[PDB]
Amino acid sequence: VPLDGGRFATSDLNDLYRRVINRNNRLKRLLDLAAPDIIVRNEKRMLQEA
Amino acid sequence: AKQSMKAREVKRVALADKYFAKRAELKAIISDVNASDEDRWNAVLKLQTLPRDSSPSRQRNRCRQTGRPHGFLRKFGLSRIKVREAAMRGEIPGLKKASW
Amino acid sequence: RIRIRLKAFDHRLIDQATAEIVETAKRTGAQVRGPIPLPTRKERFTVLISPHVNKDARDQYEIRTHLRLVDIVEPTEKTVDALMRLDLAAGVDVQISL
Amino acid sequence: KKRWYVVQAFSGFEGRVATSLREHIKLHNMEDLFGEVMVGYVLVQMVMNDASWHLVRSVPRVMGFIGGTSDRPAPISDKEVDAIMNRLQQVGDKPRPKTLFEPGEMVRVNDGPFADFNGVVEEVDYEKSRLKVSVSIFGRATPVELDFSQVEKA
DNA sequence: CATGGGTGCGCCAGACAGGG
DNA sequence: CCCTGTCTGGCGTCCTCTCACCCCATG
Repeated sequence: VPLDGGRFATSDLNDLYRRVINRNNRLKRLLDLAAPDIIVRNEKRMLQEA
Repeated sequence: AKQSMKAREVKRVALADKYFAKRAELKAIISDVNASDEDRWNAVLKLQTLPRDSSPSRQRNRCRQTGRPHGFLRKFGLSRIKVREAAMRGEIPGLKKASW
Repeated sequence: RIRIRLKAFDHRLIDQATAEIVETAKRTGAQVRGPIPLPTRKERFTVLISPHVNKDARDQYEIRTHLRLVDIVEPTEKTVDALMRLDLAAGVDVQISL
Repeated sequence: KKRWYVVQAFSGFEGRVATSLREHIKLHNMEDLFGEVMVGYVLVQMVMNDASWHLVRSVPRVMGFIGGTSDRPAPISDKEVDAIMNRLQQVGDKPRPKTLFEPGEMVRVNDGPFADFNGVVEEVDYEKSRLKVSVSIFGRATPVELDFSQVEKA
C-alpha cells in the first residue's frame, strides 16, 4: 500500500522474495551459458544465504 | 459396398505413399535422355520388381462414405447420391438449388 | 500498400464483414483505398438424382464464392496489427499480401 | 607465468574498479606482476604474492578474491568459461541472415507486429529479397512478406 | 532510471570443547 | 570418559495519546 505522498511503502518480505528471485535468475543464467566452478559456488552460496 | 473392396482401396493409397512420389524418380529422369544405355534399361527393368500395386493408376477414387466407384465427384469426395442428400440437409456449405 | 483479399460464400456476410475491417482501420490508419468487389466464381455441379435409370432428372447446383478487396493505404505498425492479428467472422477466408 | 583470478567488486561500479585497479598497478609499479584486466566479477591476469594480494584488496570498492580459501585463493577452474566466451562472441558477432529458405520451410518472425511468431514460406523471392510466409494470427495464417533478417530459419 | 550495495544487561541453560 | 570452562541463544508488564520520517544516485 502507498503512503500519503504516493511512493509505495513496500514490505520487507517483498525485498526478501525479490532478492531470492533475482539470485535464482542469475544462477539459472549461470546454468545455460553458465561460468566456472568458483563463480557458480559463489552464486549458489549467495542463493543459500538469500 | 463390399467391405473387402473398401479394404483393397485403403491398402493401395498406402503403397502409393510409400513407394511412389519417391520411386517415381526411376521413371522421371532415368527414363529421360542421359546415359541411355543399360543404366536406363536396368531402371526400366527395376520398376517391375516393385509391386503391381503402388502406382496411382491402380487407385479407383471410390466414394468416401458409400465406396461407390461410379459417379464420383472430385470436389467433395462423395458419390452423386450422397452429395445430394447431404446438400439438402445443409451439410455442405454455400450450396443450393440454383438456377440461372 | 497491403492487399486485403477476403473470400466467403455468403454475400450478406462478406459485405457486412468488410464494413468493420475498414472501421478497425480508418479508426487508426485513417486511409483505406475503398471496398473493391471482384467477380465471383460460380462452380456448378449438375448431376443425377435417381439411384438407377432415368438420366433425365438432374438437379442443377451452384456454389458461389465471392471476393472483396479494400487494399489499405497506410503501412503504419498500429494499422498492421489491427488487421493481420485482428481477423474476425468465422467461415470467411481472408488472406493478405503486403 | 601469470595465471588468472576472479575479483569481486560492488556490482555496478565495475568499470571504475577496473580503472582504479590499472591505476594502482601503475602507482605501486608492480608492472611485472599484472597482465590484463577483463570485464559483478573482474578477471585479472596476475601472479600470487601476498604483496600483490594486498594491492588488489587495497584497490577501493573491491570485496576480495573468490576461491577455495583466503590464504591461497584459487586461479581458474574453467568449466563453463569457454561456453560464456563463445556466447558473447556470437552475440557481438555478425548475425548471419536467414537467406537459405525453400517453399514449405518453417521460419521465425522477430520483427514488426508479427514478432514472436512462426510460419512457413509458401513462396520465396530472392530477386525482391522477400519471403512469403503466413503467421497464424487468431489461428488464421496471415500470409505476410518478411525479409531474411526480419525472420529466422526454423 | 532503477537497482543494489558499536564498544554501558544480566541470569539461565544446555551444547560444545577442554582439559583432567 | 568425568568433570570444567566457554560460547551462543532466549527472555524480560498491559492499555492509550500525539509527534516525526521513511534508499542514494547518476552515467
